[PDB]
Amino acid sequence: MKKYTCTVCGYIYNPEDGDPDNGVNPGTDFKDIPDDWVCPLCGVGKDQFEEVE
Ligand SMILES: [Ga+3]
Repeated sequence: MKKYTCTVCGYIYNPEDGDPDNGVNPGTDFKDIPDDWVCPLCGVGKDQFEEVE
């Protein structure tokens, strides 16, 4: 699974770690994160994230 970065603040979503404090468990692909989730550091939506290639 690919990492995704918040293009507003630089936070990296790592699917190995998830974001468990906000209900995203380890092993969750970015696409399967509920679409109302926001960047845990800066608060913007998923639509400001881009795949890390
Ligand atoms: Ga951010």
